[PDB]
Amino acid sequence: HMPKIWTERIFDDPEIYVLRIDDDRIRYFEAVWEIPEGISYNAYLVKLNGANVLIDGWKGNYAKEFIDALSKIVDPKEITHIIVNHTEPDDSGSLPATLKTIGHDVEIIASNFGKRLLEGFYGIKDVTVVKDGEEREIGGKKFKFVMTPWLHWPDTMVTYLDGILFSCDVGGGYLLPEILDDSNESVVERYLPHVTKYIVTVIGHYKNYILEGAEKLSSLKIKALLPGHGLIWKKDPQRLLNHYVSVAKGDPKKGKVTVIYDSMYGFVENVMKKAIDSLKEKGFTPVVYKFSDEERPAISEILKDIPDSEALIFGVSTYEAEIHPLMRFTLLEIIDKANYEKPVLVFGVHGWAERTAGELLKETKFRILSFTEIKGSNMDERKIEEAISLLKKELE
Amino acid sequence: HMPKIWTERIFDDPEIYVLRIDDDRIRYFEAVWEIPEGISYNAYLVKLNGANVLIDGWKGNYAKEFIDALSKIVDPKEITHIIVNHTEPDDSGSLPATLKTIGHDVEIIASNFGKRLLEGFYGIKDVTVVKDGEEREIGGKKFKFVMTPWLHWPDTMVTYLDGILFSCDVGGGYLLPEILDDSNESVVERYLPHVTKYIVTVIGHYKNYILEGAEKLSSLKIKALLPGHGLIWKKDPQRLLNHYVSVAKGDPKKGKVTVIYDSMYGFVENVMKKAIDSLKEKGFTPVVYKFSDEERPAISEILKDIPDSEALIFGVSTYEAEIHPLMRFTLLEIIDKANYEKPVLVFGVHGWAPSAERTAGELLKETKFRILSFTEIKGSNMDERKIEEAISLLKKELE
Ligand SMILES: [Cl-]
Ligand SMILES: [Cl-]
Ligand SMILES: [Cl-]
Repeated sequence: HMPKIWTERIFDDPEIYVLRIDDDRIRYFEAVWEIPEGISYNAYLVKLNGANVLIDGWKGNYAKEFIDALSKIVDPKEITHIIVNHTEPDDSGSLPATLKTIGHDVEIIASNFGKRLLEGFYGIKDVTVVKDGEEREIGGKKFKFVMTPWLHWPDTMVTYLDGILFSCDVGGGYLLPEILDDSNESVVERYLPHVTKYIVTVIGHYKNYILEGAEKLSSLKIKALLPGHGLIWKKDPQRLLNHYVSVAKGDPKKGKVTVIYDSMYGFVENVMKKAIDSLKEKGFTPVVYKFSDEERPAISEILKDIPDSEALIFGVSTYEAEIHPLMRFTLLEIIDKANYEKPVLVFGVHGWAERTAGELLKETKFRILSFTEIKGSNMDERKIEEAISLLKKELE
Repeated sequence: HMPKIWTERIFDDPEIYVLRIDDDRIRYFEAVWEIPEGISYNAYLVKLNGANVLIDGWKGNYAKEFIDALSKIVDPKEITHIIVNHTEPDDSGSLPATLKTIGHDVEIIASNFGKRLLEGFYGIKDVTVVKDGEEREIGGKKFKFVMTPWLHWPDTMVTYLDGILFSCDVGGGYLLPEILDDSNESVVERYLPHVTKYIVTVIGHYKNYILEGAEKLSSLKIKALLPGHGLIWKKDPQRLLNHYVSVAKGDPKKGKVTVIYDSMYGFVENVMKKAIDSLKEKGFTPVVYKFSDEERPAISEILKDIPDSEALIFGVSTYEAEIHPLMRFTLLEIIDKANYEKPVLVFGVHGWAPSAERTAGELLKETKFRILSFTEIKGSNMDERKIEEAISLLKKELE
């Protein structure tokens, strides 16, 4: 079993190829986010009169495969320019091998911070810095460079060529789609939730910069969006940009409530089962994640469901001086990646001295409607109904 | 399927049975600690002249199995006493079903906090509270109750019966060994690392109370230790007590260094590979835990290896942030469960995080760990000499 590689001419004029590798070996993106669905690395080649322009690259463990694939569509000795929109090694790891294969000087183009990172990572010193809005005539065509910082590093930019946007992480998603582009509706619908997962896990801390970036790109006429991961968008690139904006804003789906809890011995479970049944009774559709002694949800899946939730509900055990370690971890990641102005209910056990969840959420945009104590024998089921009814009233 | 259940007479004078169930369904103890090896729940029955004393129980999902097994060695209606050394539901979950099966009042013995927790968990109210050192004559024998608080809850006590200590979590371990007791040396040797894993994960926050508890029990002649999880110790209970104390004190195994790192892209891995080679060249035997894009260690296994390490070495990815999620979780759990005065080396990438973010070093600095140096993880121009300097500094500190 070898990774699937796509090499296809995607435009006739300008003459543009994609080189895409489907990474089905990776398990944890950035060594953290669970992606059993995989991720692609997409690089591009523009073949012109007097220039051949490589745009981005592949992860470094696939450097040999990249050189071999590239060599089927151009002599590497004839590459003249390499554009690096973002220097993170999932997109730049093949660059040292590429430069060695080319075997002579080439013009490397990056943002100001990108130049600093290429020096730090790889010792590459001969880098041309492009400034915001700068245009460069290469091979008879106008390339325009637009800085879109903090999507998700300070080095990030997008390259515009006659309406075609090479955007690297901007517009990426997880998943290995069965086609290259947005030409099939069923594929698009299956893909978009993996775009949401990518946005929150990779970009979520910087989600306000998605809004700034989309506003900046709105001044360009975009015919196609060619990102570094996932589908290419030739039919309807605005649909992808709209989805990015919707996730960044946290636009909710009516009725959706995400319920996250730990249960050690069934006490939290007993309360949360009743809360979930009450949600359904009242017309909501819960999405449930339970940390138990047999089950351990993926944090990337929890995070994916936050942006379009109308509300969140947490069930928390106290543990030593604080709260259950996996609920601590989950809350810290939600705060870091998915800090939205949404209502929350907390159900909690009292500890030896359960203010922790509120302290964690204090400096966030979430608003806790109520805290309800999880008791054992003498639990008052009416207080569960009270809390769900309060949430329903808040969302009317 | 049905778990393995053991029911065996383990003493004749007095007549004592163990009822042990091997939980091969559980995956995460306390819904957090990875235990592919499983854990047993051990309860005991003491049959005396005029009394039948049940000591502890099984987790609640096995309550039906517990009643059926108990009924093979005694008519439950003839039970007169239940001793609850600790109320956590892995040991007490079968109690409500047991009381219903008995069908009449029994004397339930617990600590003061134990009584409070039995009411809160189960609504059980008629509980006899025993104080520290209290003795009670039951069935012609003296039962002595010794409070051992915070091992690992405020309710914890141990029951001493003429040299036999029923200790519940105190002296427990993970693993489902192929025999009941400590009579096979190869089993004991394979078992003890799973005892260390149990100590750190369950009791580690309160390891100072292990030392206090051991001191308290040292005035008693202990001929056997019968815990709530794992092996029973009839041949050499002092070996187990010494192990608990050694783990609590963090007695190191010479040459052992534990190396823990996250490599987001491979730059940390390149430096840590060189650090590991240098450790080996200087005579150390590293144990290595790597978070990468393809592999993820169990946090319970990291924690198990801390107590007998001479030192820890951390490799920390930063870039946009000072501490990433898995190394944050790991560091916070080491601080919570395995907070020892041991030397540490930190290797870390120089990132661009906002200055107000806590660094990995600043966090470790709060603790008993002693950071000997910080070494920058660089890319192409990394100076191997700086790696060797750090390992040499560690060797100087450790001898
Ligand atoms: Cl619980
Ligand atoms: Cl954490
Ligand atoms: Cl790295």
